[PDB]
Amino acid sequence: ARSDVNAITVLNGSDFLTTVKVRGSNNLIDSKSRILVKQPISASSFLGTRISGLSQFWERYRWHKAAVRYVPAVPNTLACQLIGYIDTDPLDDPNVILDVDQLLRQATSQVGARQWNFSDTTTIPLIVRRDDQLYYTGQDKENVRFSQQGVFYLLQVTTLLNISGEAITNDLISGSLYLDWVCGFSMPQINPS
Amino acid sequence: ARSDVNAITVLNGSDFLTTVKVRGSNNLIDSKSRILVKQPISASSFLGTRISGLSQFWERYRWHKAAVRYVPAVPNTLACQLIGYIDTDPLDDPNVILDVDQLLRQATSQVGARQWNFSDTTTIPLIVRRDDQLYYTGQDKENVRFSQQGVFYLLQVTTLLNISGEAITNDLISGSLYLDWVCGFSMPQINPS
Amino acid sequence: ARSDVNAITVLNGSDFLTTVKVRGSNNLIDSKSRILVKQPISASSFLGTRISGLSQFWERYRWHKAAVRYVPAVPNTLACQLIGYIDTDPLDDPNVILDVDQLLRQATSQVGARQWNFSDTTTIPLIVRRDDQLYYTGQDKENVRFSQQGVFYLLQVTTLLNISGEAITNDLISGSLYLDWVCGFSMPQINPS
Amino acid sequence: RSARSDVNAITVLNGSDFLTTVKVRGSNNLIDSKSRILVKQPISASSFLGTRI
Amino acid sequence: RSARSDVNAITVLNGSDFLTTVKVRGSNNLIDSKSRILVKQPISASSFLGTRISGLSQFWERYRWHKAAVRYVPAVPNTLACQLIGYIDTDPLDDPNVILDVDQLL
Amino acid sequence: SGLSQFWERYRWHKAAVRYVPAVPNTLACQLIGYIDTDPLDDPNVILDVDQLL
Amino acid sequence: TVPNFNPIVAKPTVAPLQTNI
Amino acid sequence: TVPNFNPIVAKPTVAPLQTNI
Ligand SMILES: [Ca+2]
Ligand SMILES: [Ca+2]
Ligand SMILES: [Ca+2]
Ligand SMILES: [Ca+2]
Ligand SMILES: [Ca+2]
Ligand SMILES: [Ca+2]
Ligand SMILES: [Ca+2]
Ligand SMILES: [Ca+2]
Ligand SMILES: [Ca+2]
Repeated sequence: ARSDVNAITVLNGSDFLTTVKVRGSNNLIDSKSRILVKQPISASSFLGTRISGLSQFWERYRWHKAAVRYVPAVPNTLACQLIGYIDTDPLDDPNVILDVDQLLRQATSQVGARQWNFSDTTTIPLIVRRDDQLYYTGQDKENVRFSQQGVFYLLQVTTLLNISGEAITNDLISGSLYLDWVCGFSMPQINPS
Repeated sequence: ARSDVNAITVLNGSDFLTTVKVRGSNNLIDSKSRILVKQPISASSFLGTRISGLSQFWERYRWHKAAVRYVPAVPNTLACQLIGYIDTDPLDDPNVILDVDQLLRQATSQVGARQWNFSDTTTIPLIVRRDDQLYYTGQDKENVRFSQQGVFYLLQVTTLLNISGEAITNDLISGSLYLDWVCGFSMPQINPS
Repeated sequence: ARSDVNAITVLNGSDFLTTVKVRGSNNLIDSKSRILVKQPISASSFLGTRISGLSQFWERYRWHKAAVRYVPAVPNTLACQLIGYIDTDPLDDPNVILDVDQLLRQATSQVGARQWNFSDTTTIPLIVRRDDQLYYTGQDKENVRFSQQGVFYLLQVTTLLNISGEAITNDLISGSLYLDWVCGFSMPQINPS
Repeated sequence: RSARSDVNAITVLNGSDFLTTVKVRGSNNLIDSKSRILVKQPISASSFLGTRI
Repeated sequence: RSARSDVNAITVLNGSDFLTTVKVRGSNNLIDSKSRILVKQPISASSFLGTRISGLSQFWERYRWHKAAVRYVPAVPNTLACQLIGYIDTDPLDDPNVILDVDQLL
Repeated sequence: SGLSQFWERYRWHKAAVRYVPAVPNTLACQLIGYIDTDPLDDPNVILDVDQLL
Repeated sequence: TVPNFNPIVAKPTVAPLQTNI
Repeated sequence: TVPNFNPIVAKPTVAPLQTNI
């Protein structure tokens, strides 16, 4: 009962990230304001959830098969075209861009991207790398390419508009983001907090 | 014709639990008011139905394959994000929580949880334990972990809002909850009532 | 990735429980005083440990292979015997016993009992029942035979004395208790705190 | 070290015993549905005091 | 007729148990020949209350120790020193307490 | 370590720290030793001794 | 007959001074 | 490969009290 064997413990689960908020007309003024969510996809990034709580008790992790999921709290009568992709290089920051079209293009060109209207639901996958590298389960530190296996961005392509061909100026809440994940942790331990 | 053999009698069926009611704006004031349904999933908890009537004529039960189901009585134009999970430990009570986010997280982390807008339909499953334990078919008594195999909670994530980005203050009725179950009862008898 | 499957996650580890404190002369006047430790062996009983941090993220648990370990922090010149046993029925309270010899005898009668001087080290094995019954992970509730799979009682047989014959009276610490455990958790969830 | 064993072994043993006498209630003391319950004897092994099981 | 059997059969069973602790008397409380008697523990099966052998004893009428052996499990190092004598007297009525000459007792 | 400068990369295919005491069995103190594979994990930032242990 | 009723075992261990290396 | 680079050995010895004859 005192074994020192290190073995991957693949375990499934689900979680709840946060509620999103479309930016509307008045607040949509540039290219970076069209980014509704800039949320890492590291295990230990969602504290109150289960995945981060489990991560606290291992040292490394690797997304075996992860998938973000959008669930709206709005009717079909409203329309707004969103884009959601999981960039596997956390240092790649689109906020430095100003050309909206180039932002949407670098969002769409990613292999794990999906486009959808904010009244329906989708499932954004995380495409995993090839070299079998493992990531670290702790808070963000000197570098990020060690901890964060991905970064979730949520875009606003079209202006929010109502039943008619009229825009909206409220900056309302639309839905919520969920994570359907299966992850493999390597080394048992406890990380500070 | 006078056999005393005890044998499991697995039998399918469907039923009708009750109508749900989203809590709205004025009545949604804290974390526990966001709980629209706190309804056990014990056989003998729904009197007028068929499952409880049958339970009355056995001593024990075990959900072989159960699935709660939501059917709305509202249009797609309305939106409200709900969460529904079946906690297999009836003593686990979320009403003691105050942090809304933690409530939604402990609701989402359960393996048999689903998130959906109150204008569409879903099917909430009941994940059964492993140790093959049987439960009791009678009314609630000294303990609950003997009778109730699960407890159905129905949450309200986002505020109820109309066609536009405007909330509602009516606390209206949305749909109804059904149960598509197959259960195995062990010991023939009659329980008091 | 959104699997609704349940399965046992048998994972191993070790943990630090607390430092024992031999009762000495002053604090030792009666029998119940000779009970140094009354520590449930429920996964969620050791707060800061890894075992409990994990248990918080499941419903149930079952020690497949658990063993409490004693590591002394004293020389071999000091003298005191110790008896340790893990009662698989929590509600068996020996504190009510006045006769000290009756206490040590009902301890030794338990199968997994162990007797050792507090200058050496020994292991206290948990004996597992034969019905496969799983135990709930959360804090103790209305009944205890659901949560606690055992209770570790640590006893002071003799009096504590030093190189010379004078018996100590300062209630010093003798060692520490570690837990080399192997448990199987069933249902992913989050328990309230 | 004086380590008691760790073998949780099952000991099956059989034998007959004696619960109690049955007292029919007659017409006088039978005036209710409870009066028609003559024996309520739990079957827990520890319920039969005088016995040795 | 419901006739219980008539077979007076013997049931032999073995196992270890626990009598008590020994308390040496020291210089203060050792002022007599009686003070030097630390343990007076009858060996009747029904004398060991907390044990379960004694409990079983009530389920039969007669007994006989086909083999018994008391074992001393010390708790001290080799630094301390004191001689001890231990003898299972087969005649309970033989009371050493009535003796005064310590040497006679030993 | 000196040889280390003669190459670029390394990997401990096997390492094992060994404790060689210098005291008799008279003194007593518990010790815990663990090789953390994540250098950035600093225990110094902790205050709760029990959490550290 | 009921075997192994209350079997206890003993295994003595010495405790020398100055374990040397 | 260079074998036996820095090989160290350990052989524990006890140190009892009162070696008797
Ligand atoms: Ca990129
Ligand atoms: Ca770390
Ligand atoms: Ca729960
Ligand atoms: Ca019943
Ligand atoms: Ca017990
Ligand atoms: Ca069972
Ligand atoms: Ca629980
Ligand atoms: Ca004599
Ligand atoms: Ca670490």
